[PDB]
Amino acid sequence: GVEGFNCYFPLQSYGFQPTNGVGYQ
Repeated sequence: GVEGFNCYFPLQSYGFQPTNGVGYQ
């Protein structure tokens, strides 16, 4: 019933994904 399988959520990586905007640390 849960979209996908028993594994770490997708968004979990979206927060660590490589960004192209370095500013305001």
